[PDB]
Amino acid sequence: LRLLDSPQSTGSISQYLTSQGLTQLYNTLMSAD
Amino acid sequence: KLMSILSDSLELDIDKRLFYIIKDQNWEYLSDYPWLNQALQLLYGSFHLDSPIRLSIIDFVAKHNEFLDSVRSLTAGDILNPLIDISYQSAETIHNAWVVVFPVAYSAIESRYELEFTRALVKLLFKDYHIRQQDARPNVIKSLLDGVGKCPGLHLPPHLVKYLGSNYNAWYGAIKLLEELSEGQGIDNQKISDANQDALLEVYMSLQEDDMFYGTWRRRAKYFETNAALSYEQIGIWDKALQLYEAAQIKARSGVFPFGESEYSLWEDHWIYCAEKLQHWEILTELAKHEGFTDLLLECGWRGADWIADREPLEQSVKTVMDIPTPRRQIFQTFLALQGFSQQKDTLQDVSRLCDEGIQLTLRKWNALPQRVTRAHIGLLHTFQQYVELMEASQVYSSLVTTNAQNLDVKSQELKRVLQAWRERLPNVWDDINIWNDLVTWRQHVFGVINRVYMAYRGYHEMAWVINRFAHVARKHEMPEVCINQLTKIYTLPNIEIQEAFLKLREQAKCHYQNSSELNTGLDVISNTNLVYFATQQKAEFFTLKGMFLAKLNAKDEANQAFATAVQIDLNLPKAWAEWGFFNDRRFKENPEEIFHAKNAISCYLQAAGLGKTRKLLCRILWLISLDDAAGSLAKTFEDHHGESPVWYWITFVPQLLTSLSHKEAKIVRHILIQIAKSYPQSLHFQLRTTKQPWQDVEEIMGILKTAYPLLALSLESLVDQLNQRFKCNADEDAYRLVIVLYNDGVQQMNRVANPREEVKLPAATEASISRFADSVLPKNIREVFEQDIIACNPNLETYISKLRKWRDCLEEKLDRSYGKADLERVSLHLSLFHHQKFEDIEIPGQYLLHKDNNNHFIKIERFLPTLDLVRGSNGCYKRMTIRGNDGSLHPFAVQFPAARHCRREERIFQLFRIFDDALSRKVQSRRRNISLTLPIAVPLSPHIRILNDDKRYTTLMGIYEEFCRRKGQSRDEPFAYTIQKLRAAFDPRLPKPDIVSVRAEVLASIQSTLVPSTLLKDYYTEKFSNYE
Amino acid sequence: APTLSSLIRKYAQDEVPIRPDDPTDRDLNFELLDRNKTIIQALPEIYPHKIADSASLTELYYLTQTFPLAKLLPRSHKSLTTDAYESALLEGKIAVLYSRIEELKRQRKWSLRQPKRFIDPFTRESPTHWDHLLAEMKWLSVDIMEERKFKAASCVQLAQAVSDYWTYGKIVCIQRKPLIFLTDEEIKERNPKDEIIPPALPTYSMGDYKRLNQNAEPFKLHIGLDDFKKEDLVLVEKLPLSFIFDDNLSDSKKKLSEYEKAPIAAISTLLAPPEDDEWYKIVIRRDPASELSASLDYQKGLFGASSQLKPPKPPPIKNLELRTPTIWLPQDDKLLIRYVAEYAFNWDIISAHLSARPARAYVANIERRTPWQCFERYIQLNDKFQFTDMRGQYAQSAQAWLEAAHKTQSTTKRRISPLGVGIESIQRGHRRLRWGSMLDAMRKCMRRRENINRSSQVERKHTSDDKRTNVPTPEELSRLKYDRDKAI
Amino acid sequence: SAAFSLLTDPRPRIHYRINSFKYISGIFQLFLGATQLPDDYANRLKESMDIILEDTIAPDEPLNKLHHFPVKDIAKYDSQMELLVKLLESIFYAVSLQEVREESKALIRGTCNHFILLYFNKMVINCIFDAIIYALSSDNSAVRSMGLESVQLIYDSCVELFGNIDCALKFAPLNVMCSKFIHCCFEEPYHKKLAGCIGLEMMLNSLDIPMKYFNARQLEIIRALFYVLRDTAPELPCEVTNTAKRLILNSLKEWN
Amino acid sequence: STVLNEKDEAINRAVAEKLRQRKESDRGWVNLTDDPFNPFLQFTNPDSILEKGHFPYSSIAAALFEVDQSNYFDPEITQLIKDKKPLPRTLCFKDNALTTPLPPSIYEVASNNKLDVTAPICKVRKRMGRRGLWIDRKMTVDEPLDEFQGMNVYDSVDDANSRLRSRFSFDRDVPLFNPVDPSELNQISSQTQSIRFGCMLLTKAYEQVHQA
Repeated sequence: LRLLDSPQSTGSISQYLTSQGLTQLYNTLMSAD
Repeated sequence: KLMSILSDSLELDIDKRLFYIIKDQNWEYLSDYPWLNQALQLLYGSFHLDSPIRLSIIDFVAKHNEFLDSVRSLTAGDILNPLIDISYQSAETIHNAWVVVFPVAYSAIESRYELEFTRALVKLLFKDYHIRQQDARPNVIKSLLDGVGKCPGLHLPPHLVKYLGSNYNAWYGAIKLLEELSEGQGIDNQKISDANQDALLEVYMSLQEDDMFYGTWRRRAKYFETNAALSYEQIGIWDKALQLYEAAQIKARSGVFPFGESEYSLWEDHWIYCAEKLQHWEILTELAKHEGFTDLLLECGWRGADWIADREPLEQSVKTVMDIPTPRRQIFQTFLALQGFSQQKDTLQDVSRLCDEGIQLTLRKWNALPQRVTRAHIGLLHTFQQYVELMEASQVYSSLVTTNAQNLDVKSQELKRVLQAWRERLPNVWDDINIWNDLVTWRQHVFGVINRVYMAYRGYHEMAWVINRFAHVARKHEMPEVCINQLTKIYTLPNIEIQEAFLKLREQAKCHYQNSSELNTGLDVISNTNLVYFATQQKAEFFTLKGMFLAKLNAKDEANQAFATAVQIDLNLPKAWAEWGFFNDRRFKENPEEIFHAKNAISCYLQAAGLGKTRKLLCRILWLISLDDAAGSLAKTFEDHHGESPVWYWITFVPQLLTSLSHKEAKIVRHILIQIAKSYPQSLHFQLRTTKQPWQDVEEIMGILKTAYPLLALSLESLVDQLNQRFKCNADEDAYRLVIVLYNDGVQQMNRVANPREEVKLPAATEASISRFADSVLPKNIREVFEQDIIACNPNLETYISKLRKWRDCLEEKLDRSYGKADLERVSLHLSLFHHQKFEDIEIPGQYLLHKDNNNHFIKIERFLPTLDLVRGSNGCYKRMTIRGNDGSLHPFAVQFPAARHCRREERIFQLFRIFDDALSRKVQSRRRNISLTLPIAVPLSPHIRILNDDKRYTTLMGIYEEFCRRKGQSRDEPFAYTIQKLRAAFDPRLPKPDIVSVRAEVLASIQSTLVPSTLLKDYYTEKFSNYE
Repeated sequence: APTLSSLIRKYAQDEVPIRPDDPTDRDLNFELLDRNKTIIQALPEIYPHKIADSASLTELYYLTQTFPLAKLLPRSHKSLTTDAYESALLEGKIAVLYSRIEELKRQRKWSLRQPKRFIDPFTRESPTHWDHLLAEMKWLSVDIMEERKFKAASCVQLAQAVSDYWTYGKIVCIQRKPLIFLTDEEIKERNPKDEIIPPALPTYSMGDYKRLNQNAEPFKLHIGLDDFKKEDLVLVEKLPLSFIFDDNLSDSKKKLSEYEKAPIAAISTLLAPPEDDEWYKIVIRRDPASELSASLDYQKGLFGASSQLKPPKPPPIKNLELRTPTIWLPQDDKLLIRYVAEYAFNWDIISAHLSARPARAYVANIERRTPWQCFERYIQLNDKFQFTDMRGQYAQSAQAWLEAAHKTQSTTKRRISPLGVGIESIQRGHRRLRWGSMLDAMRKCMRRRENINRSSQVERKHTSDDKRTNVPTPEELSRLKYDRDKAI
Repeated sequence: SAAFSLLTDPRPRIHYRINSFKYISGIFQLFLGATQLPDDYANRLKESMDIILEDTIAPDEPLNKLHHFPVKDIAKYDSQMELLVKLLESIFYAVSLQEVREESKALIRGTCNHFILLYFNKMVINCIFDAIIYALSSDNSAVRSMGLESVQLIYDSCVELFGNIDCALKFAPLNVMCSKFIHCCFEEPYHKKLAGCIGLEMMLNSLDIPMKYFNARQLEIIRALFYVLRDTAPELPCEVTNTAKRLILNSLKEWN
Repeated sequence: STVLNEKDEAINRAVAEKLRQRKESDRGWVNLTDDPFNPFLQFTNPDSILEKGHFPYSSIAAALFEVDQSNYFDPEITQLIKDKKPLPRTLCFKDNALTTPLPPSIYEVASNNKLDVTAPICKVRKRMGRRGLWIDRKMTVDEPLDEFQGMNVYDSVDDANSRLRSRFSFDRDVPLFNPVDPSELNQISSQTQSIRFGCMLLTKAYEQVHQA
């Protein structure tokens, strides 16, 4: 199980892959303070 | 005296002496002289002196018995004391003796004291006086780790083993110690297993054995993204690996799945790695500036900003990172010194001193690495080239300082000499592109300085040349459009010559033609976008590319027009001819036989034949002439084609051509066969003899080959006739072959029968075969078994199989009774006398089957060795000669008298896979790992005799099984008996049938558990290979 | 060399079975080791001396069925092996066995599951006269059987002694003692010793026993010395007497039939409760204290007694003042302390351990850990450092370097010595805050790739066509090439 | 491995060379002590010579299958044989040392007698000859003298055991040694040719006149000597050519 | 680290379901399925199998583990078997003195590692009797047994051997092998029974695997 099992994931990265999505993510995470 | 005192003072027990050595002795002299000799003497002090040493006419008998009594009573002193006294001269004896002795002494330690011994050994290894033992090759630490690895149950800390293996040239011992604990551990041992895997990955990365490195991560890693990215990176494509790492990092930082720092460090570092390999230097500049790194020098100066300007930040960075110096940093510092010498700020002596220090550093780094040449040494070899060419550049600068005013032609000769020497010194295509880019950019720096000093043209034409070569190498790596685009943009150098600028523009236009934009626009932009300027070859290539792009779609007429234009641009260019031929062949394949475009296709193939790697065209020519032509129009086109055919490249396609000679293409192939006969006789002679009104032509070429080169024909036919006549099988060999065939048939009938094989009777064919074997074979155990089998009209399959197995065993014992070794002179006088009586040179048979291009450097036979070895094989006994070569290298050869009826098909498959091997050993990704299909070399001497390269030490897996059974004592047919009995007992008529697959699987599981253990090959090769390297 | 049929016949001839109570080459190899490491254990024959670990099959079924492997195997992304399929088939067998067990239990045909049986309250309380009579029963009956066997053994031993005397000669006779004859006046006025514990013979009685089934010698039928070499005396005296009529007047009590203790009715062969013949087996075991780790014991030679650390300076760098501080996290401080305490002050090994990075890692300037950095951090964190206390080569050079660094720190406000910061104030170069700059690089990479994609796209959207008039066949071109070749 | 090099090399002190020879001799004696002959050598040997006089010893051993004695690790057996040959080669070379000479001589005579006895026992149902050829091949005079004395003792022991020259040569390793010398006359290396030629010279001169056997083998001897004459290139030293010419022109006159 | 929570909640669910099963079954019934040691089996230990990989699998190889002397235990004894509590009437002797009672050793039927308990050296009771104390014995290991014109019946050695073999075949010190195996009750050989049981189990396992 340790070798063959991978944690699940959700397909929320479709919008983030675009450069504008990365700009938005960078702005949100930088200003998380 | 000193050793006697120190030994008899201590306790006689070996375990106490071992504890005293490991824990008590301080080894005051800091191991300048390997103290393992003293430790070995102390350990040997425990040995007894009573001579347990064992392995695992009347007057004459009395004297011999007295001598034998003298031989016995050989005490351990007579062996150990010489060993003690000889270990002083050489350290290899000390190392071997310690490796032999240490596990036995360790075994005496009871389990109660094991932890104390491990702690004492760790403390001994941790002491710092060993740092002066780095240079000795059989040093103490290597022997200690080897002995520790030999004795099971002792587990050292992982990072300690990594450090000792890395810094003391004990790499493979460290690998063994890390791999023993990496696998086969309990669930509670996950932490130590993870640490051991981490250490093993450190070692694997250090040795640059990146394949096992990537394998170990892909096995250990948990996330799917890491696995996919690592596999895509290992294959060689980098952009998709970059994208996968991008997705993995974004997913991890968005909290979509759990965030683990482990493998997140891997994602970060490997993203940086793939970014720098893909030549994203400008992007990495700001990252290096913001985070702080050591690649700031790598990207900012070595590939970005100029060193002659803004020197102070680069000097500060180098001084900051100069701590724990490594080669590459020394190249950076030396380059700073040299560029300063360009401005006359620094003298040449300073540069020479820096290069000397760097050379010493690289020699030390090389000495650290293991003795055998691995992939790791490639970087050090590149660094050696870097230093040598740096010295050449320093001499160039010294000469260039005295520009001699307008007398540039005075030093231009030396400048051209050095530049032409540089132009023929490049890394191979399969080297990593990082090395290529490093070298190219450094030479860009040097050429830029030469341009600066030089401000009937004297300019930087080497700039464009190295850029074009780098672009070609990037194309061979199948790297994405970014790198080739950057190279093409740099090709259009600012303030370049008009011709160089035009050539760069033409190259950019060709690259755009390779892109979809120019292809979509058409031939006006693909091949006519100002690309044609004093370069007819470039215009022809662009037109050919446009034609290929048109032929990709359904634009047949446009493709034909483009190919015609390309051919008319330059008729001598072969690539356009080949592309036109391939397009015509595609048309012939797509359209039916109603259109005979093969008339043009074969003509353009023949005129493109003039060119290496032309074998594709010849194969297509043979295929095209093999198909239908009622009027033989393609035959006339082949005959009327006045273009010269390459006789040498038809050598490989001799068997297919000879086979086709019988068909309607005889008038076509006869001329080429005659041409290949006179020019290269020996390659055709063997095949033409083997193949022997179809046969009348064979006699015609035989007569032609006899008329010219008569001595060669005489010598070859004499050699073949002597090999055929003098080498023959005995009646015992024939009986053994018949028994083997009968046993194979019986085993197949018994095992493959759908019935439960409960003593199922055999047909009359088995009885007839048994009677024939009994009649033909000489009276022996095999003959008796065959007669007994023939006695029963319808015997059970089990009884017949048992009788055949007994007969085969008896025949095998009889064959193996005779000694394998023999002499060549007695069996055949002529072969041993061949080299004296040979008239002219002969190359070793089978050399022409290879894919070389010239006949100049073939190995020629010197003399048959007098030692003829007889070897028992699967089919039967075969004779093994040993032909010596002109260069002095042996070429063992095996002779197969029975041969087979299907040898032609085997030879054809061999040819095909040799072609695949030739194509496979040129591609960058395949060659980087040294991949080869290692086919044998087999040439048919006569219709019944073939010889194949059979070097010694080829032991078949069946041989491994035989050795295992022989050592254990089990009979060879034990699993077969187990399977047949279990299958017979499973099918009980009392209740209905079971599932055949299930019972077969359970029988196989039982066989694996009891009869043949899973760890068979591993144990065999562990006892076969002692040293872990 | 046996024939093939001989092998197929042999495997059908069953196999000689090895009983559980039988030396199987997996033992203590007798008392080869020290007596102080061996312990004698006396267990009743009913109970087992050795037990194998196991977990209830229901637990195994639930743990395997919470996530079966047959779902994972088709979805694998890593190389398989026979062992994985072995495990999958084994868990499938677990599942099918449990399913069949449950199906049998549902049909109320499972022997292991039975209703609880009623118990009479009166019987279990007090012992009646008949039960005491049955205790005396069992005891005298075992006594009579063993007495008959012992008497037969002793009588046949006496007969064998007589036969041996009548053959080897008066040698086996007693050595005799002088005869004390008394006078007429005297008549005028007128093992073999000590609580003997005679054993009894095994049970073969009479017919088989003249063949004398003996280990190597006649058995011990009388042991009255009672010492038992002083080793087995406690074994003899502390074994419970078996089949005792009266339990030393301890209450009343009552011994019931063994089939009455069990609520199960023993309806199956497997459900047979123990025979309870009241026997004790004797087994020797390795002492658990012996397996415990113990301090090393040995004898010193000429020297080595109290041979006896010191922190020598690692090689310092050339005197400079352009370095950058190396920030140490609290976890790094703990690791450094633990290693320095454990790693025997070998600064190279500590620097190697802290700077172990498994995937082509570029070391940040702040995070780099060379041996000199580890030494500086240890000196800073110790706070008990003394300059003159240090001993070893490189002492003076490192002392001078430290003095120069301290003077530079005093004169110039810039920090050269490493400094520690808590996890709250993570600085620029740390691994925790790489993601900002990295994401900046990621965004620029996306920008470059989109520039390559969008720019290529519009240029790709073009079209044009040309006339194919006067197309020339290649044959005319071959003739032209041949004419050119003839010209040249 | 280092013992061989140290024994060959004269640069190290003689003490280490003596110790290396002692180690080599100890290993060789350890190997020799394994294949022990039956204790009752006299009566069994007499019965064996009676059986071989009956001339039916060889066919009796094989069963219906020719091979009846199983063996294990044939590659290990070959490696052991090679190691034994190399150890005996080192033993021969050790005779050159003055301190070693006496014990090396005693050991070599003892192993010669043991090898002839072992060959006799096997024939009732080797590798000494290769070391003999090496010793005859050596340039050092003492090694050549040792080899010549060793072959002389081979013949002397053979004639002592069988009792006469005519009876010995029939069932002796003399024929096998002859075949080995003739075969090594065909070998490629020069020094092996020299060893074979000198061995044939002594066998045809010093041996006690077995003229009929050499008359039978004259054709093979002539062919082998012509081959050794042909193969040796003129650029090499001509001692083998002169020896072969002398042997041819004397032997061809002798028994014809 | 959420996998640790997943694993611990899986254990919690398993133990909760075991508890509910035992509470629903034990009320009015005696269920021995959950108890691992209650139907105690003294398995044989053949040495033929050597590789020892996945011992439960390889039904033919596992068939060598013939069960001998099956037994049932009091629930308190089974409870003492669980955990490391010593048996009720254990007597441990060391240096001629009583020490704390020792728990049974734990051995792996698969692993061939050395164990710390040997075979029973001897069997003995201590019984008072009318003469005095006695120490009865049986042999720990069984003997190989049977170690020893028309013919007249008295001279017939075979008939006398038959008498002395039948008369001493049911009250031996150690009983015969008499394994409790289903082979005899199925009227078929043990080999065929084991092979077909393994076949059925493997077929059902494969169909279960192919189900999902």
